Amino acid sequence: EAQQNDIKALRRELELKKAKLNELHEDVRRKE
Amino acid sequence: REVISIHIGQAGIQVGNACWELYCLEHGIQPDGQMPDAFNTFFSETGAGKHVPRCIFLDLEPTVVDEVRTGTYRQLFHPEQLISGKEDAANNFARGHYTIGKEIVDLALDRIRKLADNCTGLQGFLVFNAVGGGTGSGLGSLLLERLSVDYGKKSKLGFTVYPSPQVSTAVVEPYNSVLSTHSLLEHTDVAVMLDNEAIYDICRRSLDIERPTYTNLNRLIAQVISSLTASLRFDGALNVDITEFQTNLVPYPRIHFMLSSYAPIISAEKAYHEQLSVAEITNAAFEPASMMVKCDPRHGKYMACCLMYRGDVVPKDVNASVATIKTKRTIQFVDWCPTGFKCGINYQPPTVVPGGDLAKVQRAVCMISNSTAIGEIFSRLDHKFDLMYAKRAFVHWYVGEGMEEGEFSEAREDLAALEKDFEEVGA
Amino acid sequence: REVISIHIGQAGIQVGNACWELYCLEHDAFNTFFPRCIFLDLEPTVVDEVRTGTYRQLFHPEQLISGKEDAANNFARGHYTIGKEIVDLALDRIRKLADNCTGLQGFLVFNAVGGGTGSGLGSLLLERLSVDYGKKSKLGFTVYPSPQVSTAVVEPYNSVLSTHSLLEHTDVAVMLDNEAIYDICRRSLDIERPTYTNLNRLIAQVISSLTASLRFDGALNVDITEFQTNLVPYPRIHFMLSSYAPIISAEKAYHEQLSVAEITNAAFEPASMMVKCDPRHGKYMACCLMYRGDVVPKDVNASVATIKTKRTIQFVDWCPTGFKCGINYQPPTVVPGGDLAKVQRAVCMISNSTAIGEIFSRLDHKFDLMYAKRAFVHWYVGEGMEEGEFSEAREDLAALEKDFEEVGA
Amino acid sequence: MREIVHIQGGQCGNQIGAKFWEVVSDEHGIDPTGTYHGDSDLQLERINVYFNEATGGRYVPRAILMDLEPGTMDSVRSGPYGQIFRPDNFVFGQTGAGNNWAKGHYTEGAELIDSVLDVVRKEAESCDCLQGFQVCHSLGGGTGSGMGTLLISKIREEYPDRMMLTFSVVPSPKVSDTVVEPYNATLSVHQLVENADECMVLDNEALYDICFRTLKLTTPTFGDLNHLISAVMSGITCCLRFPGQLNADLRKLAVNLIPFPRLHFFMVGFTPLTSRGSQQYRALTVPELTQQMWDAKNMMCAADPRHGRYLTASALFRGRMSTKEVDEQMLNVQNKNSSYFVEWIPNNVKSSVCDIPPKGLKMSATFIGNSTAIQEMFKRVSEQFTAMFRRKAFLHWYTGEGMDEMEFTEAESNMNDLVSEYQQYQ
Amino acid sequence: MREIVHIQGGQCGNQIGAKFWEVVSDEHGIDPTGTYHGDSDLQLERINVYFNEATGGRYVPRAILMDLEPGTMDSVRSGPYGQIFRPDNFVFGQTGAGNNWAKGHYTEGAELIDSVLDVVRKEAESCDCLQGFQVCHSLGGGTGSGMGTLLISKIREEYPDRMMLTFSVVPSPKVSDTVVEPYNATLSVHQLVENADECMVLDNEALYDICFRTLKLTTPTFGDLNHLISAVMSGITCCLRFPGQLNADLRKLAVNLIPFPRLHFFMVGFTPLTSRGSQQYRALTVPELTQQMWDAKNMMCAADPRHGRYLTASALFRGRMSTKEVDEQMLNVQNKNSSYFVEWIPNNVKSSVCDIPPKGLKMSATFIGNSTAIQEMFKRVSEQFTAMFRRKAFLHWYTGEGMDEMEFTEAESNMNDLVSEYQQYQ
Ligand SMILES: Nc1nc2c(ncn2[C@@H]2O[C@H](COP(=O)(O)OP(=O)(O)OP(=O)(O)O)[C@@H](O)[C@H]2O)c(=O)[nH]1
Ligand SMILES: Nc1nc2c(ncn2[C@@H]2O[C@H](COP(=O)(O)OP(=O)(O)OP(=O)(O)O)[C@@H](O)[C@H]2O)c(=O)[nH]1
Ligand SMILES: Nc1nc2c(ncn2[C@@H]2O[C@H](COP(=O)(O)OP(=O)(O)O)[C@@H](O)[C@H]2O)c(=O)[nH]1
Ligand SMILES: Nc1nc2c(ncn2[C@@H]2O[C@H](COP(=O)(O)OP(=O)(O)O)[C@@H](O)[C@H]2O)c(=O)[nH]1
Ligand SMILES: [Mg+2]
Repeated sequence: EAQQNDIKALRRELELKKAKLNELHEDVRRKE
Repeated sequence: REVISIHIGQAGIQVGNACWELYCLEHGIQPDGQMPDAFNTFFSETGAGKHVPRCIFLDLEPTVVDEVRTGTYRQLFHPEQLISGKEDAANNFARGHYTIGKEIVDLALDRIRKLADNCTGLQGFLVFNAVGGGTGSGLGSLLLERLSVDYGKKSKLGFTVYPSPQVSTAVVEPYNSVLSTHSLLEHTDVAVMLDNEAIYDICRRSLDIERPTYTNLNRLIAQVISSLTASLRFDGALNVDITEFQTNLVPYPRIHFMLSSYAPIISAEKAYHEQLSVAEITNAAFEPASMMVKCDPRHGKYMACCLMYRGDVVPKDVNASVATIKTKRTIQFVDWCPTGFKCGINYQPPTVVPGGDLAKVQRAVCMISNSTAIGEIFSRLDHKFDLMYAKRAFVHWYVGEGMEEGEFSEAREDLAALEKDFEEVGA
Repeated sequence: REVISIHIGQAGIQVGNACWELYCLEHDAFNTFFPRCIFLDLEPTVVDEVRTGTYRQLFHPEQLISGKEDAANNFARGHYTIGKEIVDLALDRIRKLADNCTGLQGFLVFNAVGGGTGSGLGSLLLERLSVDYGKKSKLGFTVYPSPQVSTAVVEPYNSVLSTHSLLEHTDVAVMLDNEAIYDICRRSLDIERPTYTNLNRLIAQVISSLTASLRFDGALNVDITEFQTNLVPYPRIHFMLSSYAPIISAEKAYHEQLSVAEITNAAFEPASMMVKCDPRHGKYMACCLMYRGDVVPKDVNASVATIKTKRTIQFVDWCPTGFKCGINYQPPTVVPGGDLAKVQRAVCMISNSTAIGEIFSRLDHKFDLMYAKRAFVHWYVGEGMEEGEFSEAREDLAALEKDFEEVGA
Repeated sequence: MREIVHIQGGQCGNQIGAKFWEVVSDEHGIDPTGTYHGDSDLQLERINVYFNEATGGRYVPRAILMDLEPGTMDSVRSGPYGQIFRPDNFVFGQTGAGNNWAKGHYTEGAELIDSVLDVVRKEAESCDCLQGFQVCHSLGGGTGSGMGTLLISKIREEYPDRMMLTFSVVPSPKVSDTVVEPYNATLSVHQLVENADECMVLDNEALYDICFRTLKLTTPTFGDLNHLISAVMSGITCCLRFPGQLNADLRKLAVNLIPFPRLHFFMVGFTPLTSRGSQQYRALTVPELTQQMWDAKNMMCAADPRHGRYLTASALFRGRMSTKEVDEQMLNVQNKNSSYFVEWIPNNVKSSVCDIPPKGLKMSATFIGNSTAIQEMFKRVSEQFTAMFRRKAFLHWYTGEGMDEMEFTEAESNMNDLVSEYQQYQ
Repeated sequence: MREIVHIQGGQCGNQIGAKFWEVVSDEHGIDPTGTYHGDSDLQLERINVYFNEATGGRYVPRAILMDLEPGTMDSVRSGPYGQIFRPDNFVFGQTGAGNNWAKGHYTEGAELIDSVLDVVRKEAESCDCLQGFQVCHSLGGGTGSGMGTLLISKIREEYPDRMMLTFSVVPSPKVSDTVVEPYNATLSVHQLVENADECMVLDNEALYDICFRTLKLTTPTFGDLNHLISAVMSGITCCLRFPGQLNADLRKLAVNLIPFPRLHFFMVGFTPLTSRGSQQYRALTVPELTQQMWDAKNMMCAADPRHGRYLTASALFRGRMSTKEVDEQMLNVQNKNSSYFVEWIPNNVKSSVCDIPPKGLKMSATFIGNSTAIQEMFKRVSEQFTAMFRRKAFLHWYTGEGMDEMEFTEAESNMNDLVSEYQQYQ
């Protein structure tokens, strides 16, 4: 059960990081 | 010959709503834009019988612009002229000068360019703004900066509304007035002051209106502009142009601040019982009970004065009347200037608009003078601006927008230097 | 004197469905059009909308050609597999249309290169027309895909493979994007939510303005053979930016004072080009100005002078006389339900420059990226193609880029 | 174009917001069904600020209801104008915090606030140009204070460049509904001084006082209190919805009334508010609106400003009025009682007029004053907080959830230096 | 013109197809007795794609029911739109496989597959220009999966150029009805990767989850789930049946979404889907349709696409709409969420617009994303398959029927190499 919690925490962190990355990419496109 | 008129801010385009109202009612054009050649200075002709004004209304808040889009004159104004932003500067000079101004003034410029290109003998521009706000102050000064670098030699008649000494609606307006004058100083060629308490007192005493709104204020301002452009629109016995005021009234390239007045502002009943002639209106144009800026020229000294005359006026008595003024001793002129007057007479009387509270007068005088009493108002502004600046009140909003403490001190000492300049020319 | 029009594909015949509506509404002057047309497509759905539409009796039943099944956004399918059975029937009709004619100026073709029918059998039709007539002009008004606005995925493959034949088959090729036209309808026509119908209506305006010289008598007439000389300085450089003025609504038109000087200017700003490219990066090789309606030669003459003396735009060092004017008397007509107001005079400008060299370069990366990993290639190869023609069409556009850079210097 | 997304939290927030949406919808001529039935074209021009057209005249409010117990959600859908809210905007927990700020800010907030954030995101991106957010809540309860304050902090770090109004009633000893009021108020105010752009202080004590003397009501239920609060909220944002001779937007008010970034606690009043027995004997002019505005017994807080000094003040007028009269009345009340005003700021009053009165009256006004007397509440609350915390009363319900002792000491220090810093500028 | 022959297999296929022919017959305005009774002209000219005119205006569907148990046939014949099929097309065995893939693929199929092929051939050459076949079956059952899969292979041997659609449901461990689900699904996929043209993957978790969350149904029987699947199938072949501003047939969608020949497993979604209580609280615009389309919680598979990247995507729109809004919305989602899309492919979205909405609606949409998140299920299945096959559970029920150990190893091999190629292209 412990490893299951690790899975559902790492994906959520991974998801937040991917969303931040998209924001940065969008800003570069507008600024260029 | 053509002159285009730009309006910035809530007070600016409201003033325009009264001016173009007065204009079409004077030249016999319905609000839809068709007649049932002197209109060429202000209206361009489509060629299909439709006349369109040479003007651009622009501001940062869409409320005041869109009642205009749906009033009676929906069809008079070309749609592109009525520029409108999306959010307001909110009584914040920096916000109108650097944050939000930088996106909107470039659209206004590439508009105003094709207004000038449609013109042939452009006499100049004339701008309307109130310095108490953020739009009229911030992007107004920014617009004047870019106008000076574009044209330079063309006149820019600034009819500005300064904040009243005691009657005020905003609280950060001392900051806005000082920073705005810092650039209005070296850009506007001829800048006319229009206070608000003075116009309030005129409507209370002269027009005997005890409950005036902004409508009557804007109405009489349009009357002064109409009296000032009649010389350009119509032929008279002795006319002047807009390039005449550049030379004849400002002795030094930094002393350009004029006190305006108009006569006779008379209700519908006094005119029936009272007499109109040139001598008494020449008198009434000088008394401080009829000035548009709360200052007293009795405390100052005149450099040069200007006199617009409208209606059935011959030239012999305007000379005799101005002679009587010089022989009086209540007002005195500067030692360096033996002759201090610039007179002008035009044939067409001032027309009346239905719904206004101005009577149909046979003759009228519009006086535009330059003095040193204007130095007292600027000093009066410095006391209460410096009052709050030392403790750094309200500074955090402007500096949070992207400004610093440097521009307050450097703008402060520039207008402080102007105080010393006014005192040394008066001596 | 007559000129016949061919329409290929979903985009081609919808453009024609608006173009012919304007021709009938506009009309011995009719002799050049009355129709001398052919619709052809692989999907029967859009052609048979015409067969039951309001213009049932207007078109002769045979004219409306229609295949059995679509090429499905597949250049190889619409050029090798399915084209081979319908193209012969189409061109063996167009021949007897030309035999009906006597003084044929040329053909004009309407196609979009993104699809399979507009691109594939477009080029196939063009190749048999070039070997059959050779000398007669074939004006191709094509629709290239936009850089950022796009509806398909494999359209880079189609656009490159179509262009390789559009070079040496058509005589005068006018680019038209969809984003640029969308921007035009948004900016000038202030239509915030446009559809394909509005686009096709103003495309017809451009076509009508360049054939009105044949149809009606003007102060300075210009035939289709005239564009052949006056705008293409080299046999393989024929790709024209288009523009039109005044594109204006019904209310704004009355308010503004349309004249010759300002519309000659408005037809030169990049805010009014029919192709998404900035001619500030390029240098004008030649310009062509069709004036319709209320035009005296003086103000058009004065207007080209002001353009030459401006420095916001530059010309090649080769042409001091870099213009070709043309004046026709009849004003442009309007369509009920259309958005363009009636105007005394209008201008359709067709130029040639090096700004077009940017669109090909922009196109190259998108095609290059997909091709390197061999995306979607298995569809085209199983249709009948090979890796040879992909790589060789690639190097053809590479040569064209160097060509524009060399001539522009 | 300028847009306000509305957020209601807890039981206090839900009743306040319920009577609020009835008042605005009735101003814009929208019936309980949610379809347009008004007459004037002016009412349609400015419905983008608070509503979205759905289909066939259906206008839905741009609001989000957020709570923890379903009694409030069902009480909202039952009453009139209850069928206008989109049912998806009822983002909602199930367990309940129950007057425990730690339960409202650490345990139940950690799983509900992602949901309420997602609804707010959709509501913010659904529109084009945000003017600000509008949050109504209380400071005594748990599901309003702790959760709502966490929502404020999360939103401020998301959209930092937009305004934000929060209308909060605060506890007082005379109206003491719960027992841990100070432990909730002190921690909530600590977060408000560092996150919210401006706050509008309210209390239930003053509202009861208003309903006794001015309204002279027999049975002042909560419906009438929410009625007064709703009239204030409609009055302040009337400028964005209707044109006038001198328009003053929310940002224009914020920069004109806040001299320093920490001094953003205002006391609010509304006029005219008269009983039906005396509403017949009254006149409607500018001086009668002012001398009922600036009366101390009309403020909606229990902080008498004459026990302090006015920094700035503002009046939002509604109805066809003469701007000369507006300005001279503000001048008169500032010149006579000059001692009650700050000295190093002349013309302490910002004024504005709008040309659309509320229905049922010919002329109205709305007063927003930023005085320094608001510190009476901070000292008044902090001593009760100290009286329990010196002795560790009720502490374990806060401690056993994740909070430690330095949170209370830091909260004490920040509230204490805040009342100290109000006193210095005083 | 273009022709679609329908083939249904097994209990799942028959009941899904029953609801399918209900909604198509209503769309073309055909009564339950077989005669035309529609109103618009548009509904007549394109019924040959799905029907055959028999005599006296009798339009019979071009369908083939196929199973091994008579319960499904009698339930089909009993209900409405049951007396519209030709009784000769009810090709039907008698013994029954019963969740044994070997029975449905080697023993019992061997005597039925001859009769189905006879009927489908006579029914295929009856029309002129075949577009393709359309199969609806499952991958957990025996007579649906095994026989339907064998029929797919034989058909692709005879007609190798014609198109092929397969709406197949796959088993998931959260909704696990039979015990031998992995043994069946793994072998079934082994044949689908080499025989079908494209497969639109379905599942019951997402369907039950959709009716819970978005539809908010109380008792979602198989009728509602089959109703949703049918709405997807009508949306995918609306382009043939109705004129539009931009047409996209079966082959057109296949070439724009399949970048490599073995990458033909799709995810499906349908919009708009709203609760009955909130149907009037919403607009009907293209942006609203797009927000519901690209929601990861709206696919009809239990595979979150945000766990991987999209290779391509497709959107079929129905209704009077502006094409510009279509392309701007697709471009907007392509720029803001840049990481979830593949980089060496620009324009990962093909779009199309038809002019006829489904009956009862104003504007609808169908999404087909070919993502690389689909590989999780194949791993999610293969781990179960190895769990059984490491230890030969249930293996003899298939071994004593013809399968040897190499067949299961081959199925593992094909499953493993497939999940590596999805991982490669991510
Ligand atoms: N004379 C005169 N002054 C006006 C009128 N309307 C507004 N004002 C003045 O304008 C000043 C404030 O500026 P506004 O024009 O109202 O607002 P703004 O300049 O656009 O600045 P923002 O509020 O930030 O948009 C006030 O102090 C008024 O004195 C008017 O109708 N006549
Ligand atoms: N201007 C304009 N362009 C269109 C129109 N219809 C389609 N297009 C363009 O056509 C391109 C795709 O080709 P289509 O014409 O739709 O289809 P096709 O060329 O017949 O090829 P197939 O789909 O295989 O039949 C798209 O990129 C569109 O931009 C139209 O009505 N007007
Ligand atoms: N003005 C007003 N105040 C209310 C109303 N209902 C509750 N309150 C206040 O809410 C406070 C208690 O907060 P509570 O409702 O428990 O907040 P919550 O539990 O966080 O939602 C009391 O001091 C009441 O004065 C109402 O309808 N109107
Ligand atoms: N959506 C849907 N799924 C079904 C239906 N009937 C069965 N299933 C699914 O099919 C699987 C069993 O397939 P089965 O009916 O035994 O196939 P067959 O025996 O080969 O005909 C189960 O996982 C069910 O979830 C139905 O009517 N609708
Ligand atoms: Mg096509």
